[PDB]
Amino acid sequence: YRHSIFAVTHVLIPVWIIHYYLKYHVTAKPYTVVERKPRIFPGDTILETGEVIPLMKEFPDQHH
Amino acid sequence: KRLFIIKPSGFY
Amino acid sequence: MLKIIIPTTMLLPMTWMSKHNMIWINATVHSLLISLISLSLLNQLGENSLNFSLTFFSDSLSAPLLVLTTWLLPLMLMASQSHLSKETTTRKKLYITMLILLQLFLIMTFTATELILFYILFEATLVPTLIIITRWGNQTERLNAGLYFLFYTLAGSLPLLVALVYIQNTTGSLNFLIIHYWSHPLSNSWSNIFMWLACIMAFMVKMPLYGLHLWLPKAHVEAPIAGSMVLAAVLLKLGGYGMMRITTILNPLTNYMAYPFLMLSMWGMIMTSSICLRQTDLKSLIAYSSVSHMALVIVAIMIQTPWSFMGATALMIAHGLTSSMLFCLANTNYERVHSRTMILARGLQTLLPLMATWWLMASLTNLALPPSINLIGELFIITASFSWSNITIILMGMNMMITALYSLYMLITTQRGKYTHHINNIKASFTRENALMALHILPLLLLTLNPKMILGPLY
Amino acid sequence: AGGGVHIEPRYRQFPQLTRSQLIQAEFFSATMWFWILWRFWHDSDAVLGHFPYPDPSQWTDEELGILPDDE
Amino acid sequence: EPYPDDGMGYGDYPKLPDRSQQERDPWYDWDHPDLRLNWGEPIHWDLDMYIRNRVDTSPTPVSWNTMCKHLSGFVAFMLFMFWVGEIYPSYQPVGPKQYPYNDLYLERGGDPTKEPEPVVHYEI
Amino acid sequence: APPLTLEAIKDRVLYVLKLYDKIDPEKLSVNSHFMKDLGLDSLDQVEIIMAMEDEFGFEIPDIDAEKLMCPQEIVDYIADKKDVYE
Amino acid sequence: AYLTHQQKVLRLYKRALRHLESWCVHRDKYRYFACLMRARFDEHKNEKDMVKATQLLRQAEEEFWYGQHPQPYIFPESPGGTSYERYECYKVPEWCLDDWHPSEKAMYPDYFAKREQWKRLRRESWEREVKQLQEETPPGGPRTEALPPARKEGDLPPLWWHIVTRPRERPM
Amino acid sequence: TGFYSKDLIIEAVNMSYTNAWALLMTLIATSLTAAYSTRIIFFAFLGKPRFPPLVLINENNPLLINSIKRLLIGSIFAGFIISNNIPPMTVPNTTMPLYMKMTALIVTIMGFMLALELNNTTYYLKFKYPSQTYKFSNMLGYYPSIMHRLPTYHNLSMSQKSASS
Amino acid sequence: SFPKYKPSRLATLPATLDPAEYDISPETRKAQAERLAIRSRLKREYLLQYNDPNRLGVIEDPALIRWTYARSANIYPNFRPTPKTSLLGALFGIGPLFFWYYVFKTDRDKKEKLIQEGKLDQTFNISY
Amino acid sequence: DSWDKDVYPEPPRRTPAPAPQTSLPNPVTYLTKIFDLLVDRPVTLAREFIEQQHAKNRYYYYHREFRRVPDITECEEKDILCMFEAEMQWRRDYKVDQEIVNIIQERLKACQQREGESYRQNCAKELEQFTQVSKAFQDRYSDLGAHYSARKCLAKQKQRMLAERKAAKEAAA
Amino acid sequence: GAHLARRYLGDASKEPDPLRMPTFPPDYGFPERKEREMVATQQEMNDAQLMLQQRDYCAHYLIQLLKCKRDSFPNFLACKHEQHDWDYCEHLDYVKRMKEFERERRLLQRKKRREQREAEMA
Repeated sequence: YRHSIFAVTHVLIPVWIIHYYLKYHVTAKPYTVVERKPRIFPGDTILETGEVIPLMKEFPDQHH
Repeated sequence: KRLFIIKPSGFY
Repeated sequence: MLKIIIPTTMLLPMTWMSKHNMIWINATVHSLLISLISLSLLNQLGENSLNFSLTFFSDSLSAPLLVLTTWLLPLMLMASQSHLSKETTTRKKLYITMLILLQLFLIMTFTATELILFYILFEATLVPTLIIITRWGNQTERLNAGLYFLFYTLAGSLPLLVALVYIQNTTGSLNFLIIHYWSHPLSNSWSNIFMWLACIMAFMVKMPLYGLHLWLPKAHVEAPIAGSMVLAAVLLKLGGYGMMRITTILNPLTNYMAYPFLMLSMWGMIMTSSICLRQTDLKSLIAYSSVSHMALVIVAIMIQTPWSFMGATALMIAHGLTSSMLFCLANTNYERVHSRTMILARGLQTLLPLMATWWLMASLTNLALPPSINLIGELFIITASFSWSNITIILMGMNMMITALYSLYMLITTQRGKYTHHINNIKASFTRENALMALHILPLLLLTLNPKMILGPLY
Repeated sequence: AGGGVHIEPRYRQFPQLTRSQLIQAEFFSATMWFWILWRFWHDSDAVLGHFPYPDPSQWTDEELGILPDDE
Repeated sequence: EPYPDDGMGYGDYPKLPDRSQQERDPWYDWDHPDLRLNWGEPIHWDLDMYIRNRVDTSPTPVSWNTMCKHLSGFVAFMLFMFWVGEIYPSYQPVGPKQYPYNDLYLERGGDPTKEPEPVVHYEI
Repeated sequence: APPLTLEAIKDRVLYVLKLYDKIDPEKLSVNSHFMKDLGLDSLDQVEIIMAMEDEFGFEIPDIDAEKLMCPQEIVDYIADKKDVYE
Repeated sequence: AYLTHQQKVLRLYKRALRHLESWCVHRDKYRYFACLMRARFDEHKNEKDMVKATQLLRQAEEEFWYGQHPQPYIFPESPGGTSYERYECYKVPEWCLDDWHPSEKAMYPDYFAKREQWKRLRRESWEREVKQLQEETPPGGPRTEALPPARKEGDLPPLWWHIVTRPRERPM
Repeated sequence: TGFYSKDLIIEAVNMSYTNAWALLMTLIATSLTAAYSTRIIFFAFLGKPRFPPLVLINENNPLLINSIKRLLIGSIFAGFIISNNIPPMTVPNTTMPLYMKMTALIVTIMGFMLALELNNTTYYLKFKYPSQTYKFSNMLGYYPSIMHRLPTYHNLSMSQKSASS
Repeated sequence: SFPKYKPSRLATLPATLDPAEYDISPETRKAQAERLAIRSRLKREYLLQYNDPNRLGVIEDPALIRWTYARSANIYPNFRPTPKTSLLGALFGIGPLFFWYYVFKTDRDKKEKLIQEGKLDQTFNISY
Repeated sequence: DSWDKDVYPEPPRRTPAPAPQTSLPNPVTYLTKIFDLLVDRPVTLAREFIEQQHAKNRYYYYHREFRRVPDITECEEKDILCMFEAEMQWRRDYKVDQEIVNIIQERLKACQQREGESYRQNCAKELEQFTQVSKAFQDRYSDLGAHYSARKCLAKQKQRMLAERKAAKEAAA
Repeated sequence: GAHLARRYLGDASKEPDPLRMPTFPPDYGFPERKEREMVATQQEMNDAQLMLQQRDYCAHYLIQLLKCKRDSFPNFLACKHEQHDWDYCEHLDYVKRMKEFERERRLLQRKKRREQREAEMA
């Protein structure tokens, strides 16, 4: 009971308020939350468009 | 054993 | 401005017609009500000023000062009613009348549209202030303090009167708006050099400029607590406000005429901060710290940048609140031990815990700890000075170091260590004293949420 | 004394010990030593290096582009 | 013994030994134990500078001049050796590190219109 | 931390003394004068004071230590300093 | 007023032994070198004239200053220790109990009854101890900071209040 | 935990175009950290009890044991977990001489052994007055003795005599 | 002997190293006794007021008032313009002012010369 | 959204689709499912309720339209009314210029964070635009002082134009 | 190392200058000198968001390692072949730099030799 009350009142309510604030007020203005774009590697398929990143050219084949 | 602790008035 | 001025005037008949024991209650209630009304002046415009009538106007520079004055009056009343409890009814009413007269004069001073009207209202503030200091001060030194304050101010002000009437005869107007819109460049000649000096020296001695400051320790120390409150909080700011108003007719003469004053204040902030490290009188230490912050304001006004003016405005507001708080905190200990010597009553945190907390807050604000508006003003002025010349960072950094040292030194010596053995009359803090500190400190911190309200018209 | 007298103080003598403290200290010292041994077994390269350091003096002037002194 | 009459405003105030409060006896029963002061006794002109929160004049194991010499010599020797190690730096027997695409001309912010002077590395 | 009683102080004070070779344990008493009864000198008394300081973990100032001529004065001093009343 | 020769020799003995202990650390080594130091002090134990005894003391003090430990061991609660004056922030004076609100005091009726008993004791005994101080202090005032015991039945030692009622070493 | 940063730091400083004196000083300080760890262990834990006879040693408290335990597990495994979970934010030093690869281990072992030799000497029945290097190290290079007395005295003395009077 | 300890202003001579502690004359003994008597008289005077049950307030200390008066109000009544005071006043009051004026004026003249020839870049200086 | 995409550009967002090369479950996906259950859905519901209240109490505010007035170049010397209106227009224009510079600096900061390690090359356009707009703003409003005005700004422009014309004439030779 | 002693307490004109080398043309005594090949394109390095100093001649192994690290989460133990491939490529690059340093030194010594022999006869 102590831990559930603490969890809701100290984690769930604050995260509710913060998520509401960011989702509907902060991000209602440009450039407020700007996220560094994910690294993209050869082979990768882009979710949005659906394109497949080409694979790198054949490695010059250094052998250990 | 408990002793009386002298402190200033905290009432005000 | 009449919806502010007339209620303040009505404080006098109400004070004189109220019962002997309703004096403080009535004055406090209705001065707080007037301060509530003065807040509506903070609704300012981006470009124009609030030009009510031909004789009064308000802009972002004078509105925070007006709010500070109207707020200071009730706090004055709470601070005074302790040491004036044994006084007669008529004499209490006279003290309240002096405070009301001072507030009314300050209110009209900060809104006067004409330079000569500003001069008369700014000179009128001398009379109730001098009366307070010399009649209700505690020591024989209050008389000499009154003479110093009076004659320093007047030796500054009379040449300003001559310069103002000369300007009116040559330009045709002393109206602030006309003066701004019809601004003429000031040529380089002995005539113009002395016109500049006449226009500047009164505000210089009022702030005060280092070297012209010897009246301030006397006056702020010898005065009763309400007198010290107003002298530190609003009366010093008359020099800065007037300097900001009148520098619009002094260009480009200010480019080189400010060098002696810039040097004086930049070094004298160091000098007076160092003096604080060795002051044995608590009230004198608090009085001496005002000189350094006002030296920063002097530099900011003399370099004439938007950032410097913003910083100077914010610093004036923050210093008013903080210096009045510090004077009240010293006065609470003075009313217990009947002495201003700082090492008399030591280790007070183990006797007055919440008062020690108030002391820590006041010291922190005097430290200019971020994000307080003290720090905002100081930092803006420091950045503008750095642009003016990079070498200014040496002196201003030294000053903030020394300021930290003496602020925390005062805190440590008064609050920390071991209590004095033979001082057995440190009664618990009254609700009135705690409320005084709270009403000093709470609006100071709330201003951090809306800093543009005290950043002046150049924001 | 008061409440909580699980370890009674001793005069001029070695203190009273509990099994839990000895067992935990032994277990965690053993854990640190096992971790060092296991990691050394699996990652000798982090201590000894992975690849041989070459010897510059053994490189032929033709593999290095140093022509004889008459070119 | 008063201070000398040299126009500095000391008056008749006694010139006491310039000894910090930290040098006072801590086992004595002072009226002010923290300040190590007794009621009614003459206060040194420099009391607020010689309090235990502040300048200490206490005798030291090593004499003052010897400490100054050792500290100053240490600092000067360190500074000189740092300058020497600057003019005699440590490094590895390697040629410069090589990057492609003209030492990353574009990636480093080079003007995409002006053609860089080719920087070519070779299979040694 | 355990408190300190008068009997504990007396016991430890006598304990330290009984481990001093210059004192006779069967002649040692809480009222035995270190100089007169036990025949010591004040250097032995200095050493006795340092032994007490090490035993109880605190310092006895030399102005006060030089007056503790008897074990009982030692326990009285420790009791006064440690605020033990028993 | 001053320290006698014996007193100074004893102070130096104690200080030198403590710094020797700070240097030696281990108990056997300290015991060995402490007996050697005591032999040094016993060498001139019976010296005829005090001029060369004082010269020996001067030489010993110069040697001590040269060879002292830069940081000797300090007992934690002794001056200069790590726990020195750590408990001053809790030592509230006993006069603060009078300024308590009547609702704070009512939680401690027995204690404040005992306190009233002590206060009545102090108020009653004060006059006959100022008297004793007058009757015992020779003309010209006191010459030593010593104070007398109570000499007759029923009286209390003069100026006893702040010694007897001083804050405890671990008050709060 | 300290091996996954500090060892790489020594490797990088040995391999860089650096001030030679700074390299030598950081290597010597790497010996001295082993030396002072040896001092702590040798005097606090090894040897014989030197504390007052009333033994109050009691480390059996769940709060103490558990907090120290959590940071102990951190001190054992945290380097390996964080090293392998962050991406490569640098280029590695894959090829260095063997005497340079073991430099940090060699200097810390040297510090350990020399401190152990010096600490064990304190058991000998010999007593010698301290050298001047010991005095410089123990009194912290006399930096607080000089710089907390000279500049503060001059500042405060000026602040009274010239600034105020 | 051993290497001498040299006293300084900030690291003074310890009492045990002071030769005067070892050559004590009978008049020195009488001086010490008189000092003890003065100290005991002051201590007795303080302790009488301190232990008084019917004293409330602060025991006023004449030494403290003398100290605070000498440091504030006695200075100008006893100041004289002498070569030392006048030289020191000129050096410490006027010296730093003209020193800093020279420094700042030189810096700002160099800056203005750079600005006039456009040799000072202010590419992103739009806040002043 | 309310802001216009052209004034506040952002490149087309390109995320790689998930490419698991392991069998161990991804803790992030489950910590996000729990987030969507305990966090996102309730606040999302609380927002539909609130925007449902705001939908049935709809009311408006408008952008304030200022027409243009003659500027300070058209004011006869000492014609106080025309100077007042021109000066108010100039101060409004100055505030709008400050906000233009603010928009461009916003773009620059956003690009620097967004491009990650490749910002030096990938944000050349925003650095160029900031350079241009900051140069123009500097020319308009720098060194005027705390007591700036349209008159001082115009005098600075005339000084700049006299210098420019003289430089052009001497370069022509 | 021994190169530091050879340069400082010896003849530094016989030892390479780490700031200025190579000072001999790369085709001197190196016929059919082959330019190093890049695998990873500039765009691939850009969208992999490689740190600029990481964008060296072995950066394709770095990109492979980064991709596999992302695709092995939370198995931070897997993707260990990729790290070794990148490390070995970096090691080969470092041997190339050592080779360049040694070629610089053996050409500087030979320069001194050639000028010295020429000055021997006249």
